[PDB]
Amino acid sequence: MREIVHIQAGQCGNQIGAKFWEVISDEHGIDPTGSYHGDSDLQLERINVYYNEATGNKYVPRAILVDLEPGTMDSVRSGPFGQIFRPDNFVFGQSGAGNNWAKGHYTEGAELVDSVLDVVRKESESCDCLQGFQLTHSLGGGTGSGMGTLLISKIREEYPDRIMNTFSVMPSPKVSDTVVEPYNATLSVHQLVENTDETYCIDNEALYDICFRTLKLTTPTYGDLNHLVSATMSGVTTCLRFPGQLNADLRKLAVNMVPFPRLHFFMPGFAPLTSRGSQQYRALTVPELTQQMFDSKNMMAACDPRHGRYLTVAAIFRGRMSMKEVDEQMLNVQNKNSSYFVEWIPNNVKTAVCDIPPRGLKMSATFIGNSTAIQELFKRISEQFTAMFRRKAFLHWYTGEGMDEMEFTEAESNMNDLVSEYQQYQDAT
Amino acid sequence: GSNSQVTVAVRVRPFSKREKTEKASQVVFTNGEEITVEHPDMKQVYSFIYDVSFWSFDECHPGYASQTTVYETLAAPLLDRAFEGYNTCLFAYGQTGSGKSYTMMGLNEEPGIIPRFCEDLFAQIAKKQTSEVSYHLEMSFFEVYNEKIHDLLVCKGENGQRKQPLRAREHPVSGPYVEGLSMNVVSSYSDIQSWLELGNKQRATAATGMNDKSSRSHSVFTLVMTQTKTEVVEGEEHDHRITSRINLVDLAGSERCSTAHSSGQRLKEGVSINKSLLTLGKVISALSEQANGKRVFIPYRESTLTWLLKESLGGNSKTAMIATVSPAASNIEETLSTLRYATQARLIVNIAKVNEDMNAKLIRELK
Amino acid sequence: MRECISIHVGQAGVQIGNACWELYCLEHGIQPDGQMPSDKTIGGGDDSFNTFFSETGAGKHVPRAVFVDLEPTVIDEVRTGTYRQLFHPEQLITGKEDAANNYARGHYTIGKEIIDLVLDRIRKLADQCTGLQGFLVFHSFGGGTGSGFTSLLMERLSVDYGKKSKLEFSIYPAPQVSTAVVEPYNSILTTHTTLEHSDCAFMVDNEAIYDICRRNLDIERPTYTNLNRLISQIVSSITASLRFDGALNVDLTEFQTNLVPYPRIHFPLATYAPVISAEKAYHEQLSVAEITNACFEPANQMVKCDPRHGKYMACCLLYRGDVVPKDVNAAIATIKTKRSIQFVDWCPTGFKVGINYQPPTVVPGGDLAKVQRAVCMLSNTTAIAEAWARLDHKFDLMYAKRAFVHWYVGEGMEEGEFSEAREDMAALEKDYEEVGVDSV
Ligand SMILES: CC(=O)O[C@H]1C(=O)[C@@]2(C)[C@H]([C@H](OC(=O)c3ccccc3)[C@]3(O)C[C@H](OC(=O)[C@H](O)[C@@H](NC(=O)c4ccccc4)c4ccccc4)C(C)=C1C3(C)C)[C@]1(OC(C)=O)CO[C@@H]1C[C@@H]2O
Ligand SMILES: Nc1nc2c(ncn2[C@@H]2O[C@H](COP(=O)(O)OP(=O)(O)OP(=O)(O)O)[C@@H](O)[C@H]2O)c(=O)[nH]1
Ligand SMILES: Nc1ncnc2c1ncn2[C@@H]1O[C@H](COP(=O)(O)OP(=O)(O)NP(=O)(O)O)[C@@H](O)[C@H]1O
Ligand SMILES: Nc1nc2c(ncn2[C@@H]2O[C@H](COP(=O)(O)OP(=O)(O)O)[C@@H](O)[C@H]2O)c(=O)[nH]1
Ligand SMILES: [Mg+2]
Ligand SMILES: [Mg+2]
Repeated sequence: MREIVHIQAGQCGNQIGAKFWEVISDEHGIDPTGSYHGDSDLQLERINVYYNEATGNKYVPRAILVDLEPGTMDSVRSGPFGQIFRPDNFVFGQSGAGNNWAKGHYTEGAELVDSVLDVVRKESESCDCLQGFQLTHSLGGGTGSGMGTLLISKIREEYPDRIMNTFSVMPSPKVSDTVVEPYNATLSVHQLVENTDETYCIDNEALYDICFRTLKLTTPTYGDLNHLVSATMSGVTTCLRFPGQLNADLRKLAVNMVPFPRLHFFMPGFAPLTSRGSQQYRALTVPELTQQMFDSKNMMAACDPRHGRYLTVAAIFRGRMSMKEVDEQMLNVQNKNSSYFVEWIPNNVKTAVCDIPPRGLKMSATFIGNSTAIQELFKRISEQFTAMFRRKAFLHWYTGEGMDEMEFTEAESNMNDLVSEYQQYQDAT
Repeated sequence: GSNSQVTVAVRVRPFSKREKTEKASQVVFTNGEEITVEHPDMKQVYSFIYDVSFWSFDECHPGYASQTTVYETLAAPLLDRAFEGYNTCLFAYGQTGSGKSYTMMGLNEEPGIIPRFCEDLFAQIAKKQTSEVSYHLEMSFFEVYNEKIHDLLVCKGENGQRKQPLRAREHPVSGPYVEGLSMNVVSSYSDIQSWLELGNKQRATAATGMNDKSSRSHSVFTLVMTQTKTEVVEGEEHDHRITSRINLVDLAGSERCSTAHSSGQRLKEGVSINKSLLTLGKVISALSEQANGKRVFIPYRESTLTWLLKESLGGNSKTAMIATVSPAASNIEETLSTLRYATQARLIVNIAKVNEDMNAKLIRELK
Repeated sequence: MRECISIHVGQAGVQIGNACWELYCLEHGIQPDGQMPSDKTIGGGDDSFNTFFSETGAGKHVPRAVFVDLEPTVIDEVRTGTYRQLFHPEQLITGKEDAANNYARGHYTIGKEIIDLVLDRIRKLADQCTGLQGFLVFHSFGGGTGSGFTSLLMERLSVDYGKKSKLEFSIYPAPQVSTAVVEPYNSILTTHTTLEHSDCAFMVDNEAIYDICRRNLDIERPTYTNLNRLISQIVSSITASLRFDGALNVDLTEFQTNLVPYPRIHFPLATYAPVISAEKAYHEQLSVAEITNACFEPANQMVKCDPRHGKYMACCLLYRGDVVPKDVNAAIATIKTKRSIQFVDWCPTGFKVGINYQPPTVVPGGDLAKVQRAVCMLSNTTAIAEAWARLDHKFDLMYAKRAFVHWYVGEGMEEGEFSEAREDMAALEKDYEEVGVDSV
């Protein structure tokens, strides 16, 4: 009765989503053919959230994979968990976006989006009571950005009273991976700010720092980075699937976290993370999780909270716990580090505790934070944007596909105006 | 340009059939020009001051403020400034059944600010229609419905799904505007009347508990007045050009979802109206705090109404507002909220200037 | 499936074609007789990846390529050589004379009577493609066929096809070394015509590879069978994303965007860092950090142009093999900390990354070693103006006396087509100057 439609766009989302379903299945006990080989009953009590049912007691995911290059869709089908997807939900084309936002939005994505949405209406109208949507895409490219934000804009008009919980990888500060990350990110934020309800910002630079500093991993691959994001995508939606003393759906987070409708860009986290040796020297308890979660080195956003203020944060705990330990520790943070919290919000924290942990952990905890630090992900793009736009650096690849300079300017002012809304609360009062 | 404040006015409408049937006590009183409110709790009597107060409650008392009076007190000065070249804005505010779709447009027998302003403008122009200054008028008439824009002067096609929506876009200099708006040329008051009639026939209205014909869509009536002045110059003449914009706004009402009992589409549009008005209140409070020297950001972008009226609430225009209130006890809370927003709108100022439109040609530089 | 067409023109391209297809056939597992026993033992597959090899019913795999010339004496080493049973016998080779180092002879005179036959066999290969990615043209400035015919062909393709990426891999004329006294004329007329049609023309200079083969591989007496295997590795490192699985795969359209800011400055340079002999293949770590910095080392540039006399506008890196991304971001950070590498202020990102999992192979009989990692750096630098000017000055010296002009007019060419072309060459040198100037 609380269902989630999962869309994947581009190379980053699909290689995450393939790892996301390789995590949820291991939780609910589904195997790479869709069959059930679990131990407990709770794994199936609420399997209807992500997975549907099928004939021979199999379970098919509500997964809609989108792309414009078949090369990656095939990489998913040949993987371990590629066989459970619905082949009629592998929607793709040819003539890839070329890391051009316009191609994914206007020219090649326009000729494919109607085939994507007709699949969504099937999966959606087969739901008893829909909660919201869920997208995994990467800003900086064309497919995830143009064809991604397009579907968002079309889905809100068709399903406006539901949540569009977008998971989105933002560009990095130091080392780019596409030269025109700034052009594409400014335009996507112009769309996300107006057509989403909660957007989790992830930066790959901080994922590497998590893996190299804390986990003490030497050779981390992309299959390891996405092993962290999947863990966060799963904690936001645990108190739907499993029971607990104090539950919280997606909507409950958006209320307590978004005080003004534009400031829905969040800084996530996950606890506890340790090396393959150091776990013998720690002890798991609510305090040891709370410390990691409010530590700047644990955030996935590459943006230090201590250069800003927390407006309102969330902590979705999982495991047998005392609520006093939870309520008291979230209080101690506020009274100790009050300068990094807002004065005109009395309590800046909510809670949610599930009673069913992760496959092999006595307890776990997820962090979600709305912070005035998040300017820094936006001033960089804007300054990168104006230095390139002021001389029309790579622009004829965007004008020649049905755009004008007016649209690049709008996307700058909306990004700059989102910056100022965060600035006016950064300073004391 | 120089600082100029927003002219705030108030109007107390008379009892309606509903307040008479469910007999309620008069609570709003005018202490000469102040507007006082005597709460049934009788803890205190509030008193609010305004630049102007209108008492159209009675039909006998000295102080009766009729439609021509409201015009000659509020709208004619804006016509003076428009002829001076300034942009002007006027917008209504209030709760459901307060008389916002009456003060501005009026009935066929008691016309409002819109027809009086258009007629007076055209007549003054005809009077001043000398060979020196050639005048041109264009108009538009659009609305806002569930956060979507619609053009009222565009006849719907042969279908029901004909409310073809437009979108807003930011020109980097002229500010926000509507893409695809069928601006129409204006010769005279008769053509203005015809266009306006077609528009109001197309506008979204409906019946409810607290009104038989209530507006479920915000309405903006825009005039663009261009004066091309002749002058003796040694070269080509007719460079002196003044373009001024007049923007008249009829907003929708608060509407609690209990009195005006509704379900479905009525409720949905009732929610959207409510959200737009919330954002408007936030904008007004933010501009008031700007007037006191603090650092504030104005949430223009949180709604299409404020987005398309950005340059008028603050910005560059001689702005005014007309608050509308009922005199009964059942609407005391909405009356007080409206009056508070009205009085804290008075502290707003905006930098209005003459729109010479000669920057970097010769004349603004010579200035 | 995604596909690319490989057009080969003139002696300089054909001899590179033999080197590229020797490599493609080895990597996927094809014998010279078109067969792939791997699918006979496995039971079928797309290992004979359809980007470059089309398949028939008898198991034969034919390459998607066309091998144009005007000499018979070059192709007839193919029709009689090891790979005769691989290529379609339609090789489109003219039973007439050559162009004799003449643009006018290859462009119009003996470029017609051939072009229509070349443009059809290209049409046949394109109608067999379910989504075409682009072209790959192999020619050399200096000749008539690599200058003329390539300027004739790229004009026709911009008409019929238009939107497909049309890339060039060109042998830039060297400053000191040269095999013709009329290379500059044939080179400056070419850029006048291709500059409006091609989208990215990678350039190589034979002189730099001669030096690269001396310092690193220790080959004092090289031939053209050594330069071209090293060019074949550049093309493979580009086209690997279309053939093999990887983490970040860079298609053709992405080179065309990241590296080409303005339409007229699409003249980047290529290189390949781990040029290491078998002996020096040991004693080396060959990490991402060691391989990546070498791509910026001027000695290992494949064009004789000091990048330190200019600025980088864009740079695309194509890693291969056991390459982890964290090692790459450490490298690209280390390069932006230096000061001998000065970027433009309007490209604060500057970089692009591509990573594949299929390591490079070793063509037997060769010189390169079995390395587990490899890099191909494609850079857009403002330094290449110094090479354009050096060629223009050679052009203005011998054109003032109208030397060697009557051989061009005698084939159909107006005197003003030099001057017009010269003006075009004198513009581009200002564009590379303007864009490299720091903004206010
Ligand atoms: C019993 C034990 O000691 O093994 C642990 C373990 O030692 C540690 C190192 C694990 C381990 O961490 C990693 O190996 C890792 C590598 C790259 C990126 C992220 C993690 C572990 O691999 C990770 C793995 O995590 C889980 O099992 C959770 O169920 C996790 N799901 C999966 O790992 C999973 C992924 C794909 C397929 C099947 C299962 C999960 C996370 C969120 C929500 C639900 C489930 C677990 C328990 C462990 C190992 C195996 C060592 C930790 O990992 C996580 C994210 O929980 C690191 O800290 C936790 C717990 C332990 O410290
Ligand atoms: N790198 C490389 N360059 C070659 C090779 N063969 C010829 N060239 C170059 O070709 C240039 C001379 O022009 P050609 O390529 O022979 O002219 P063409 O395109 O063959 O046209 P024609 O000479 O009329 O047949 C010189 O710069 C040579 O370096 C080769 O095998 N490898
Ligand atoms: N001064 C007045 N004298 C008499 N009747 C009045 C007066 N002002 C308003 N009314 C009555 O008010 C009724 C509705 O007014 P209306 O113009 O719809 O207010 P409103 O603000 O537009 N309601 P809404 O559409 O929700 O905004 C009409 O039927 C008029 O008879
Ligand atoms: N975390 C993560 N990021 C990825 C992965 N693959 C690609 N990316 C990111 O995607 C961005 C490039 O966008 P891309 O996915 O190519 O867009 P597309 O080509 O339109 O699909 C880069 O910033 C990469 O860091 C992955 O497996 N994991
Ligand atoms: Mg009304
Ligand atoms: Mg020859």
